[PDB]
Amino acid sequence: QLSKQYSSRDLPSHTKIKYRQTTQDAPEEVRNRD
Amino acid sequence: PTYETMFAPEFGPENPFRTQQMAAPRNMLSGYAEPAHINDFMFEQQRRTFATYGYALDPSLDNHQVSAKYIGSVEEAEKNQGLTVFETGQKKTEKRKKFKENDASNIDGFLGPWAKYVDEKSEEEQKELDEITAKRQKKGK
Amino acid sequence: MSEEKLQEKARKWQQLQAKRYAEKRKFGFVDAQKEDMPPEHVRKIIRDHGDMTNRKFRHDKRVYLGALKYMPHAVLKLLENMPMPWEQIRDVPVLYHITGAISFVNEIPWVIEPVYISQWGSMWIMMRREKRDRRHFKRMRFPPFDDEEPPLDYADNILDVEPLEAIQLELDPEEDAPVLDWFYDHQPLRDSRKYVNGSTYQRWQFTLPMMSTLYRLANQLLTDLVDDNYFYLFDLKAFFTSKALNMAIPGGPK
Amino acid sequence: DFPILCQTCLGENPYIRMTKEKYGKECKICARPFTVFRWCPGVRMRFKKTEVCQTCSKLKNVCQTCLLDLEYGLPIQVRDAGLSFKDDMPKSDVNKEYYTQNMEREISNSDGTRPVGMLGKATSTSDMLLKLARTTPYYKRNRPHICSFWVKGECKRGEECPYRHEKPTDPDDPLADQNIKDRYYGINDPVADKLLKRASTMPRLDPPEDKTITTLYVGGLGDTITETDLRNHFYQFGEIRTITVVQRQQCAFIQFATRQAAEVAAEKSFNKLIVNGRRLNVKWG
Amino acid sequence: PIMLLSGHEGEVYCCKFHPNGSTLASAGFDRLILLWNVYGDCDNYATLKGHSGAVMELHYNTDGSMLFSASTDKTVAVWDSETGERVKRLKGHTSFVNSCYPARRGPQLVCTGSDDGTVKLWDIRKKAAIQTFQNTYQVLAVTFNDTSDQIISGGIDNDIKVWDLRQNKLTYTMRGHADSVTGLSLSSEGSYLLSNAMDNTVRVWDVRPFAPKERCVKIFQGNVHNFEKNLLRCSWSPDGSKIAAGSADRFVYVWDTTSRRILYKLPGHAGSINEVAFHPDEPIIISASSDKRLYMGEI
Amino acid sequence: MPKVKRSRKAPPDGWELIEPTLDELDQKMREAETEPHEGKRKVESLWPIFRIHHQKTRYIFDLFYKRKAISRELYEYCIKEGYADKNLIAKWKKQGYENLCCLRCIQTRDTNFGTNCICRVPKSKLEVGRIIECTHCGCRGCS
Amino acid sequence: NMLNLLIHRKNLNYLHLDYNFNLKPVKTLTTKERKKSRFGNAFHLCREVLRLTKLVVDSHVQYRLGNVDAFQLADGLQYIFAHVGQLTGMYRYKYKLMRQIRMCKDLKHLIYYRFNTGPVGKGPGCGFWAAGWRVWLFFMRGITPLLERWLGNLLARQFEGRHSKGV
Amino acid sequence: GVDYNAEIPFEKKPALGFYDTSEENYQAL
Amino acid sequence: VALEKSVSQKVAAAMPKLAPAQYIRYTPSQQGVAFNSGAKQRVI
Ligand SMILES: O=P(O)(O)O[C@H]1[C@H](OP(=O)(O)O)[C@@H](OP(=O)(O)O)[C@H](OP(=O)(O)O)[C@@H](OP(=O)(O)O)[C@H]1OP(=O)(O)O
Ligand SMILES: [Zn+2]
Ligand SMILES: [Zn+2]
Ligand SMILES: [Zn+2]
Ligand SMILES: [Zn+2]
Ligand SMILES: [Zn+2]
Ligand SMILES: [Zn+2]
Repeated sequence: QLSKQYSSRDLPSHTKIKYRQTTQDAPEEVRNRD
Repeated sequence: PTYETMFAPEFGPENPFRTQQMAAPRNMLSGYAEPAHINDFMFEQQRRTFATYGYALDPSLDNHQVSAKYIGSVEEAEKNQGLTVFETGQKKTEKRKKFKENDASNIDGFLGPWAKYVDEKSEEEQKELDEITAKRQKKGK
Repeated sequence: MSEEKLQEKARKWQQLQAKRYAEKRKFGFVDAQKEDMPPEHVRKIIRDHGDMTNRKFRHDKRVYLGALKYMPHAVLKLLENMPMPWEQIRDVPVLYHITGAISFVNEIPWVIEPVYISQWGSMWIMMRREKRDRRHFKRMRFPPFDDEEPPLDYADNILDVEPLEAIQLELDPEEDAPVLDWFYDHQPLRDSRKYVNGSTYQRWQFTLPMMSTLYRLANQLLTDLVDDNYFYLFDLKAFFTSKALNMAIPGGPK
Repeated sequence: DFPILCQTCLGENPYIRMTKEKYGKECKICARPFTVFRWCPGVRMRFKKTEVCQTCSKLKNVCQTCLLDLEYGLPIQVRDAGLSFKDDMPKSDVNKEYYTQNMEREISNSDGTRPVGMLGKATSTSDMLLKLARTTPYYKRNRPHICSFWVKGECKRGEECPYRHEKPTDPDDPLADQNIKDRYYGINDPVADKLLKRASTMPRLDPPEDKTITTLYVGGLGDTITETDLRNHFYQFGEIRTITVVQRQQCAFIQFATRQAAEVAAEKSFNKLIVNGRRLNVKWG
Repeated sequence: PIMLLSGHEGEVYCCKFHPNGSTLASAGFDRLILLWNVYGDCDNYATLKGHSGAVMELHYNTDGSMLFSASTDKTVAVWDSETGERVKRLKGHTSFVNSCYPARRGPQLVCTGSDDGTVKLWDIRKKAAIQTFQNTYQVLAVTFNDTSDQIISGGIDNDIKVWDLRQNKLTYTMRGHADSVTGLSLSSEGSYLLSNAMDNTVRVWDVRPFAPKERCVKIFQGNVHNFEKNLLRCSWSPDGSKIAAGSADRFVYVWDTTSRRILYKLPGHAGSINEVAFHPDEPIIISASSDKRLYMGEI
Repeated sequence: MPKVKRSRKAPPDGWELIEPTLDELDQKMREAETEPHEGKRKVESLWPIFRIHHQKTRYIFDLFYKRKAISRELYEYCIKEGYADKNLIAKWKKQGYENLCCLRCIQTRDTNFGTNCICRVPKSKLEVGRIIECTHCGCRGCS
Repeated sequence: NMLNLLIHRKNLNYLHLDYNFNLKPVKTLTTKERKKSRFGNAFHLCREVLRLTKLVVDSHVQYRLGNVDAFQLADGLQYIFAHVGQLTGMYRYKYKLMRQIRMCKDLKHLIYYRFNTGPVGKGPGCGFWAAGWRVWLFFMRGITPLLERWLGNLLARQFEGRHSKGV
Repeated sequence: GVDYNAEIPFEKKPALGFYDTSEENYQAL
Repeated sequence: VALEKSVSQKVAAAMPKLAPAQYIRYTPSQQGVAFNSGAKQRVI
């Protein structure tokens, strides 16, 4: 029983996930670090 | 998984515990139901065949575990030799005529495929129904 | 088994195979197109339902109401297809829900750029001349009808009546001949495998004579600057700079 | 997906085209939206469509459109008069909503094929209702409704009219009124009451003409049968006293230790037992 | 493992195993012929395109370089198994080509049957029919003996017919089906020919220079045909010890060629089964059905 | 008074002789739009339109293709002025379709199950003499 | 028809919608009636957009009736698009619209200046809408999805119910 | 309104446990 | 994968077409040889 109501807030935004990069500080570096 | 292993009959006694209905294999209360992938065209052939004449070859899987049999009223089936709706009937009978003018030059005149069967334009009953209606009315009172 | 029975069997088999493997029933068949209908059909539906206040109608009242959601969509498609002032009557393609609830105008107004410009250049001229010449140019009154006056059945008044002359212009038979035969038609060269792509009405290709005629028609709406030097610090780059530095160039934007 | 149905609704054709809407209608009982199914049962038929959601069928064990039991084809009031009223279910408003909710979770956790608690009870049967249960499909039930122009005398569709042209039912008959909710809960159901009146007349159980008499006056024996048929039928009951046999009128008298056993053998027997493929009819004295 | 294959959008009518047991070929109502890896992850590579009708029957030549495809568009195509390029179109029959076989051993030959009632012998190098045998009833299934001298044809007359290439006569008639024959196949030895028929009878017939003269060598049962009237095909195991035939009751039936006991009745299919094939080296069965899925049963 | 012809050109040479019947059919069409919706049910409220349309297009189709009494000029003028129907005439040239009602009746999508309405099905197949009226069109047995 | 059905659907029998889409009340309202009868911006926005189109279409209709003239019609159209803020009231409900209004005012200055250059005076008759017409279409391109979402919700509340929860 | 005085608002029939509740019924007032 | 399926259904709201014809084979539970025309099954 799911309503057809909506809201402004809900709509798509930032659908992409910013994965950390290598110089940002990817987990790979972290594991190796002392 | 061999025939010996898969199809070996379940052993020994059957418990009357289950009602004729309870004894049947099931998926959904009222019976057992599952997917099939039947060629659509053949479905149409069988459905019309049955609807029109009353005899259509039955679909079953495990009726005997082998099948030799038609599933219709069958009066037509023996007589009509499984005439398919799509396949031409061996014989033709009893056409009924509907008056037509197709030129379209005429106005009002013209009937197209809008042609009202010439043939088709109880008093005894005409009374019972009325009585019933009256009764109903009274009941509303 | 008898010859008669075999023949019979064969016959039925033939018909069965012919139908089961018929081309139309061919795997990825996609069949037909939504062929368009007589225009009177939609006309009558709406006229029947004109106020869905009839006791009979009932269930449309819920359905009609539901559409409201796409009404603004419909409006936008209506408005963008207005007819232009040189056309008397423009016909448009329409999708109307089989119920009469909503009509959408299913069309995009594509135009051939240099033709379009020319034609409104023509209208510039005409309108200016008309304003000059009429003693008193009476203008319409808004709303053109009373609130209590219901909307007109097109078919009852409009359909019958003439269209009354459009704006047009008197193109010279001689000089403007290339352009002249189709200049004021709706989508000028839609049926010509020489000039346009086709009924999708993309990609026009003309002769140089056509181009020169159109150019000359368009002159009132056109810039006379052939170089790019006029716009030195009046271009976009300057405006960007100006914005960023919080400056204005004397007659440019703040 | 796929409804729950009577064999009588579904149709007399084995080939059937059946359409489906996701949330078509509210169920007229628990009042929720539910998948709805239409189909054409037959040539002159009416396009039936499911009337109640699948859950409240599993709850009272019934067809979706008919609301007649799966096995017996009997209105619910009947088969409850036949076993167990104490199933119940709240009629009242927000309870109904609540109890339906919970029972919907309980059902969700079942093997799926079983009408919840009732089935624990549902096995033990045959008291009467088997004998009043209907045997064959009843197609008169799917006929199209009575044309209501014609029943005022006017109908102007002529022969085309898909409705049915004939005399309706006199609103006098109490069997007319027939609410849905009512038929569901087993309240004052006229049909069910009629079937109850029919149940009573079954010549059967009162017996007891005389005290202690275990004498069984058995009519319709036949000269194929032996006694050993009798004994190997009747040793289930107890300690026989004796059996008298007469083959000239083909009547067999029997005698048991207690009258209780004789009543039993009546009950179990009456208009039910047949052996040697030949009906074995019983009477007192 | 079982392994389930999927991809065909329409009914699968036939499937075969490459002679070397490295790949499968399958086709049906879609009109695509799919190739599959038998091992690895059972991947699908090339799709053969170019049939306008449905593919009724596939075969490999004995070398596994050429794949033959009878289609309902009256054309029998010859395919290159390596590249997937089409080689030749045998345009000839006036109606649907119901089935085709390629002669093993001898110089390249192909036999076909169709709804026009004829059986044609093709030399793939001529682009024209070599011989024509007008029957009179539509022809459904056709196979060569190992000597490439005889043509064996199964139709709707309940009578398997044997044709002599040199005499061009009806040499043999086999009686023993009560109804239409939908699928024929020779033993790897040349010794025995396997038949399916509407009458729900699977019959083995022995073809030899010296014949008993009533060659109803064995009869098997289990296999059901129904209102779908699908063509049904049967296959011999690589060693001639097992017999498989598809049915319309969703079960793959495998019998013991001697004792005639049902070794396997296999489920998993939702609809009717159209062809069953044996892997040429190992006890693996490919079952093709109208439910558009294949199984790789291992015995 | 007329259709208020769009083209502004003069009609082709053959016009004068096919004028009247088009005039009269269109008059019939106007009558059909007007007549109102009493016990007419609803799906029966639209029928006369389809019927008349079929009539008009059948007329011009006959004149051009059968009697051969019209030049392609005038024929296509009657098409592009909306007297006759392009698509429908394009059906009636087909093998099977020669008596068709509508382009609805052969639209597949418009049925629940994607099949052409019984409107089409030849009489021999129904085999009952049972009486039929297409709820779209108002046909009884096109074919 | 849509808007009347909405009004009736809620049993607001004391409101009256006329044909140029002015929503009026029949009588002086009671407190309770006033509460119930308010429409939100969704309904009013829709109403005002419809009003704009009715102005446009009516203008064409009078041209077809032979009451007007081509040149007069053109001038009317230009008037309409330049004067939306004083014919409609759209802004009331969305104030952002002022952005279109200003554009139309500017373009009317611009065009009118060039057009009325020589002999031609300050008189009423300049047709040359194309510009103003563009502007409303851009507006509509964006506002459409908004109204779909807002009217969608309005309908959904009307039919599904205000989701009652303090959510 | 009748969710109270007609029909037991919401009913939980007690769960049944290793003993016989069949027989039990209770007296009127 | 399971979550993604679920999410797409939820997301169906945000983004307002089905064309499958699917056959099923049914065994009843009433049977009796006079209940259908006389088939242990039906197809729908
Ligand atoms: O000369 P017109 O054709 O009649 O144009 C007038 C006029 O333009 P000019 O005065 O520049 O000639 C108005 O200018 P002002 O009276 O306001 O100085 C202008 O007003 P805006 O400055 O607001 O444009 C007015 O429009 P309106 O009457 O709405 O103010 C507009 O005529 P229209 O009304 O025909 O635009
Ligand atoms: Zn319910
Ligand atoms: Zn039912
Ligand atoms: Zn009637
Ligand atoms: Zn029609
Ligand atoms: Zn039709
Ligand atoms: Zn028709």
